[PDB]
Amino acid sequence: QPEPDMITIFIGTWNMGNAPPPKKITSWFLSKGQGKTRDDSADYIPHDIYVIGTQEDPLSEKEWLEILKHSLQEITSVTFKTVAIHTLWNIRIVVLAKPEHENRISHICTDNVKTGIANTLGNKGAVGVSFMFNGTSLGFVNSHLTSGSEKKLRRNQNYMNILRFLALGDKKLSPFNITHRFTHLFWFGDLNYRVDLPTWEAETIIQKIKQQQYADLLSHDQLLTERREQKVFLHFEEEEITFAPTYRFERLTRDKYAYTKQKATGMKYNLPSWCDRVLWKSYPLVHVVCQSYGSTSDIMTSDHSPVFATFEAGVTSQFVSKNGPGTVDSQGQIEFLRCYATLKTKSQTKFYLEFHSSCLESFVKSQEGENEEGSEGELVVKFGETLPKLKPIISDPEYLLDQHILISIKSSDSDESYGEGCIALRLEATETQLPIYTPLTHHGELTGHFQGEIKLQTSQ
Ligand SMILES: *C(=N)c1nnc(-c2ccccc2)o1
Repeated sequence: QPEPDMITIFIGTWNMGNAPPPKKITSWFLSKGQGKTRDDSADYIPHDIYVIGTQEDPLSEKEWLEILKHSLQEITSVTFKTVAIHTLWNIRIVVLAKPEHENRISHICTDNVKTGIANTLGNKGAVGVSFMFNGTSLGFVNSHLTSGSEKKLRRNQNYMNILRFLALGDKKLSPFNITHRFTHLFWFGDLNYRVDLPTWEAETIIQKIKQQQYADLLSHDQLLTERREQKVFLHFEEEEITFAPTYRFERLTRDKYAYTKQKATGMKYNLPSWCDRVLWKSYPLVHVVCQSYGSTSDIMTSDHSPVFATFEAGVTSQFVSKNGPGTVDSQGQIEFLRCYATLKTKSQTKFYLEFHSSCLESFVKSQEGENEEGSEGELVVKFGETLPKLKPIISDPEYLLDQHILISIKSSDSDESYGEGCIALRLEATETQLPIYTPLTHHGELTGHFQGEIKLQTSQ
């Protein structure tokens, strides 16, 4: 029975509003309702992996697992295996997988981050799960960020704390945060960004929603506008939104948005907003295609509607040759020519590189580059033709062209990373000098660039 080249992943995010769910929630897992919905002809076809993020979840892990496994069994006639479950307060992530995948999944990790200090510490944060699926690393984050239309900067701060401190994936990747540790990273939840229009426009907003005219609302969505200004979620993707705002509904119908200020809201307005979101980030030139992104119309116990997203995601096998794992394959090599890092730092220490990859026995440290000043004031770290020749464990091009090299540029003085990025080996040619490029980030913020040329030798 062959190993897969592609799987499908369901992502769900639902703020349950501290109320039990209704008897039937199958529409969520079927990607039915509003937006980009799944074809009816696919209803019996199980996804390979289901990742379910809840916020304001009143249920025990046991009670929710029961409901989820029953719902999928009813849809698919498959009994799904629990990969992981992790709860922080009322923020929960469940990962279920087809039973045929139980021996494909390893290195399962869970973690949580609590956001804010004292007053703002005690209900907002994130939970996460990671694991390996054969040769592919998968990460999943469910975050409940700060609420309130006036708090987009706090939401962005919450994102940066979660990014920095959530401990998932391979601990040997020490310079790298969750935004570089996974082939595919999915980040979802009640991100709590709002439609930033005047509160006196509430009824106008509601009439735009009733007409399914979202353009003038999305142009004021704080997550889209903060992403456009590179304030948050740098280098993540989101599918176009074609569903109505998922918040804030009167419970037990979807006919009414409840937006007016009340004692229960802290005398805040809740203009209709896309609070509930799914974003992703995959390594360069890995297949990932959003197949659905929408909200359910028939699950009405919460003041939020559930959001679904589905993906086709490229995966790779657990490659074994006669040589690696356990030794190098003399036929393989990775060379770097005419490379330099451009950094935004005002500091003047020496820098070196670290190359990290699953295709290497362990990470490689370069010698120091040569600092020059750039035209427009910046630091240019020149590596020229000085970078090491990397020795992959396997030389087979069917393995090696599917790999990636993570790069960290580190201060010689402090050994701290000033920038992280990733280079795909999915090249147009082997034995040929080709341009390479990655942006460099630190704490998820742009710090510079790395560019130069690569030359890849495979056994072909
Ligand atoms: C999760 N807690 C965890 N720790 N280490 C790893 C891991 C090791 C090797 C490859 C992938 C992940 O995951």
